[PDB]
Amino acid sequence: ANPRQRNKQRSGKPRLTRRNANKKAKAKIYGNFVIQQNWDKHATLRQNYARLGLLATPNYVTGGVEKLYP
Amino acid sequence: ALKTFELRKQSQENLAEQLQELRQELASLRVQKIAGGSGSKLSKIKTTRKDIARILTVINESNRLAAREAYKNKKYIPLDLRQKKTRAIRRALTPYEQSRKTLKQIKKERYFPLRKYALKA
Amino acid sequence: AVSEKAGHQTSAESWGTGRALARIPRVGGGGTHRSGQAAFGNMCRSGRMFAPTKTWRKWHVKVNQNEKRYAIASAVAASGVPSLLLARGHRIEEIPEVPLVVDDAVQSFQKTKEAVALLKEIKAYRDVIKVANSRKLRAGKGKLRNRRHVQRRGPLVVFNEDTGIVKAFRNIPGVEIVNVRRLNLLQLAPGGHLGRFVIWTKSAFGLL
Amino acid sequence: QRYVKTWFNQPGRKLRRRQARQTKAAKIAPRPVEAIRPAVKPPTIRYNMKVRAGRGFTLEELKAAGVSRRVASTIGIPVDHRRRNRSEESLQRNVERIKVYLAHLIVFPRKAGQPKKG
Amino acid sequence: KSHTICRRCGKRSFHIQKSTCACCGYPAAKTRSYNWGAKAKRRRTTGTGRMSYLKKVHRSFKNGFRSGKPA
Amino acid sequence: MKFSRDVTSSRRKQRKAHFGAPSSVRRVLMSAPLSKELREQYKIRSLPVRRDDQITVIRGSNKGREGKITSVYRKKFLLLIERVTREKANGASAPVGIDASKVVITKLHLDKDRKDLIVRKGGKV
RNA sequence: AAAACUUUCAGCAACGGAUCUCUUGGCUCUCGCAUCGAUGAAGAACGCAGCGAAAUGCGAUACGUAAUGUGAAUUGCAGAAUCAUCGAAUCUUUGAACGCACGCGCCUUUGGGUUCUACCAAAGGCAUGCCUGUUUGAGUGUCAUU
RNA sequence: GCAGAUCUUGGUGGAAGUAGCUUCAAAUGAGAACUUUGAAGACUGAAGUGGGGAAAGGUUCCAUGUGAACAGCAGUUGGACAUGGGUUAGUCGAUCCUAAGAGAUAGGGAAGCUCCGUAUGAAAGGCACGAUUUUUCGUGCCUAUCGAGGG
RNA sequence: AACCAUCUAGUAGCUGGUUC
RNA sequence: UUUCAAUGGCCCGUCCACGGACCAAGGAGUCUAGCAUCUAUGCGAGUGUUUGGGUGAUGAAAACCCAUCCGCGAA
RNA sequence: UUGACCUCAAAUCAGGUAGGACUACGCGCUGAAAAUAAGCGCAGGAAAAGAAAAUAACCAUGAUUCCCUCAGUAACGUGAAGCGGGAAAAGCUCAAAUUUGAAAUCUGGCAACAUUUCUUUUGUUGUCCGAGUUGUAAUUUCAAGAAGCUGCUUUGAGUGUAGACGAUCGGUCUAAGUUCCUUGGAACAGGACGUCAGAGAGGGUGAGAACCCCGUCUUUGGUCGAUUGGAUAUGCCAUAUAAAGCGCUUUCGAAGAGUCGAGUUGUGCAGCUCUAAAUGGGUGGUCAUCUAAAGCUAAAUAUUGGCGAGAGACCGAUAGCGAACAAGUAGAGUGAUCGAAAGAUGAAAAGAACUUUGAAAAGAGAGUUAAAUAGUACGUGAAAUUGCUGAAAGGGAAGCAUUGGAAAUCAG
Ligand SMILES: [Zn+2]
Repeated sequence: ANPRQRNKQRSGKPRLTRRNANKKAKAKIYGNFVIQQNWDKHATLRQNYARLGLLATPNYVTGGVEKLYP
Repeated sequence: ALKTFELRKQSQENLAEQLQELRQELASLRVQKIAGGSGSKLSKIKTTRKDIARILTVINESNRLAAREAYKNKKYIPLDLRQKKTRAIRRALTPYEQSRKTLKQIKKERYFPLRKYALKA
Repeated sequence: AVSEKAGHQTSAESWGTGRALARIPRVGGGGTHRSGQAAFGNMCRSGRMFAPTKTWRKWHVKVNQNEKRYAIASAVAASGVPSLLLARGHRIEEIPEVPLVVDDAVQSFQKTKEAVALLKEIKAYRDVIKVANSRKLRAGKGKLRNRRHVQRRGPLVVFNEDTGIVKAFRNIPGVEIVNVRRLNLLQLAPGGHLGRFVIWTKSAFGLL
Repeated sequence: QRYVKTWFNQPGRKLRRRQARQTKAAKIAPRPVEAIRPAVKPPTIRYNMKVRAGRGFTLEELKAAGVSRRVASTIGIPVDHRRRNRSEESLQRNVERIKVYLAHLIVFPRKAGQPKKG
Repeated sequence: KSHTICRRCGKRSFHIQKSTCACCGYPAAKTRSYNWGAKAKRRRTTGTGRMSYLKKVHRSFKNGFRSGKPA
Repeated sequence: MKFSRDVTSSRRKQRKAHFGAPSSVRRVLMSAPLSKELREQYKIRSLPVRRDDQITVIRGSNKGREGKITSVYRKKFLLLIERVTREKANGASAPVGIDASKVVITKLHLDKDRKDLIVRKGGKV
């Protein structure tokens, strides 16, 4: 609508298409090599920390927990 | 269509004259158009008009590379040769200057840096 | 919502009463086809619409969490009445029994041939064929709006753990796979009409 | 009833913050996402019967617990130069908060500086 | 006549007697554009011309303003 | 189902992209299938068309005809094949274009630029 | 009670552009990112294709040049591409606009002419406010020198 | 969800075909009351319906072709469009100057866009001399700018 | 004083219309 | 359906007056916050998850789960 | 006679920097008929705020911002804040104390040596000039701290190599009918027979295409790059004659002025008049709490603008942006400003050869096509409105209603 965006609508120059979006942008782990091997690129960080035996936080979790089995 | 790799290994005055030649036919080629010419000659105007551009590009690349080498390792070099990123990028603190710390701040992170630890469970 | 800057831009005010013309704001200037023409009112061409649509409508509706859970339990129970399944529209006259449970080895599938193979053995494949032949182009403006096609609803596969069951059953037209722990109403009661045909893996049933 | 704040970005703010949590700890894996906070008493008559997380452990809490101010911020124990223990109850509740922390902590060794001579 | 061609904005708004264009206020170093004139802003603002340099910059940002030659 | 946020399934944006494709991208939208004997001894399924390639028209009113392509008319997504033509009123012969998906390829124009591609796309030569 | 004229009905034709179906456009939401300029920006004016007036691109290297990528076109007629990519360049007159004005000068170097103490051309220069430094200074400012 | 809003936008009627708005011969041309030539007769009667300029306009100038839009009629017509051509300066003007004034600067106001100020408590422009003077300059003199009748 | 775009969909106790 | 005869029938809206040449499309009690009543649903001395945290691989702005508080009621 | 300085100049002096634009969100200032609009100044990807001259009256809390709650409460129709729940968390730097057994500090010139998004970037080393004692470094920041004594525990502003691991830019690889029968100009349709599916999203192709084509899934990945983030292993240098934490004290503890504040005036701040102190001063309820008049700082937070994406119970050409099209365009006004209308031949121009009449425009034959009831005045083509044809009625109204005849037409 703006003249600026009308310029490249009536222009012939191709856009600067930048391909960025990733559903579930779960950031992969660097830093410690031990954890990076035994990370689960699908499961969440609070699951992975509890899987390894690492306290994700020392302070109480301000919401619910995950209970999959009775 | 003069190949650029052939041109760029020539000499300066050799390129200067070929440019001098390249004006003549293009000057003559337009003269035949106003006086009437054939399709092949009319198409040849465009090819020569790019062939002037190819030679002139080669001269400048040679001329500026001479300045770049002649000015290599000097404190001040011509503005047309320096970085042209952005006025704000050029006036911002260099990483060396942003990295600078007081001697007190070098003792703090020397004897007491951030540790790597782990909470068991 | 329409633009809140719509109708507001083009300038005009009332010409005055007693000139054999209605008193609408009529654009000024000259030499253009637009001049001397009215706007600002829903009744004029290129005129602001009456009560322009706002974005702070009430789009989402709060529901008591308990009646949400009552609804799921009711729709799950209706999923186990064969008669309610037939009115919902599921061709399950040859289904072995209701609720249709399957072995737990189904949760580890790896190919859509296996998925289709199993469905044919339990005679639920009459329902995948129904939702395949019904595939019709949409009627109306919906197809102009990334809603190109419509079709029916197939059997609802419910599992307990995912290891490849979803990746096998998902491409079949009509079939939907849902974890037992996150049972959804839009799939236990499409359109609000009860009794969708469900298929329970052995563990998923034991976890109800 | 002029300019309105409409919350259509509430579900996307929920994930933006989840990804920020994911991005953060992935940079500092072995260590927890958050620091340890003390347990403090709210400052009122409607709330003094409850316990809630503080801002950090005072100078005396760390001194008795066995960490100095400089090495307590490295291993992730925030300090609170404002707060102070007016009674022995708060001292003991938070001294033994750091005691369980220092027991569950694995401080990895760093790189030393060894000059060729003395 | 009362207005001739302004040199900065090209419109014949340059009042000879005041020696100041009504459209853009030349020769003040700034440009005349008021907020109540929102249409007047859009008629002239960035984007109604070539933008030969900003298109250069926006193109060169994607790769990080690199300088040099490919290996 | 496109599980990616990377690609658009908007109809509006897919038609704009098709009809705003540059020649270096139209060159891919103009692919053609390979005939059975070509397909099995090159282990490749299709190929973008190239001038001088020999094709046979599969579908249309010119069904079953063969010929050599004269020019892959890329602006309007058409292929002009030799000795297939329509007769104008005055007596001129203006060839009509067939679409690259309605023709099959029975003979290629092998070049060292094409040979690398064939082994590039999981083939053999 | 004939024909015309007027009116109504039907058929055809005209006028007109409704309805329907469409739709590279709008609007609304969400998401990601931070990048203009004295190294001349935004904007303005002129100009360029074999045949272009618009629009696009571009700057006397003018619908482009170099580089890399793809691998045979362009199309309306008469190592390609009215291609992509973009780390190299070119970027006319202007514009904060900057030698002075809206044409006239000064400064340093270089060149030309079958004309050389004349003439001409060319390239590079000359805005203001401020900061660090430099050199040249001013002062019945302060003071020293047997 | 429309019969109305002196409704909006577009189309369309009646009113209405209503109100209304020099002559001869010859040649060209498919076509002559409006074209061309000759022929007579008129009109303007030098304060021209004449011939030139200034601003202004911008190509309207000229050639050729056309008769789609313009033409209160028509045209074989035009300032119409189509297609080309045309303005040559040492001596003619501008560029050179100032007038009334505008007016940057030195300054001073102003929260500020800005304002005042131009002779103003401004260090505000160069000339000559000399065996070369400690091989480090000594001595002596004088006190903006735009703007059209001037050339 | 006039004009221009805004404030602005300014102000209504009133006029006119308000669809099966 | 068209016409004919017999009988009948003042031009519509509005408040005489004002509007109406004809036609097609457009065109006016809408969205939203608070309160009040009524009916329905869920629960019941309780009740309300959607500020947040968890979780969701298949439409992940949906669904699903929950800690501390807090609102109203319980004098 | 010669020189130190102090202040002030000049230079096309060496090197630099400022201006203008955009302005959705930021911070000011000014300000109407709401601390609003308009005006003015100024920034950044965020800005601002920010490590208490803070609350509270407790079993006390502990920078800032933001959300919920507090709460339509308190105070005076306006309209709080603390506490409470959350999101995020990170702290710090100067001035004021003698380095006095050593200005330990820094800009610049030149000379080298490396490094590089980079011949474009960035430094180190030496060396000379200066800056600076009217104060540049080290040390200290009230949470303290310094100086001693003590005895335990610690240490790189390095540089190569190597591999793993994330981040970006570009290139690159991808399953299965185009098999028969009828319809049609066209098979993408109907039926038959099959396949693929981690792919049955969407689009293209002469009509509804998972299997013709591009893609989609695989991909939360293989591959060749090109730059890079931070760790790990290992090599080479290293100023350690040092620097730092914590016990202890027979020692000391500097703390911001025309500012706080009092009087008055303009709407907490500001102007004028006057003008402080050191257990002092500020703010609360004699106690409590904070320690102003100097400084910096991520994240959570805002985002109608910018660069891109992905959507939608949205609009569908009088709608939706003013603009689906050569739209801020034609155009209008001296000017500021204003500012439109206009989408669709067909699968493919195959845009109507040729003859004939006409000066031309065109017509009539033909011809193209599935179709010219598609001929560019081009999809469909309504109503008003008009022309002809046929029927009917009409003597200063018509229109309509009920009942039947006449003619027309339909059914069962
Ligand atoms: Zn101007």
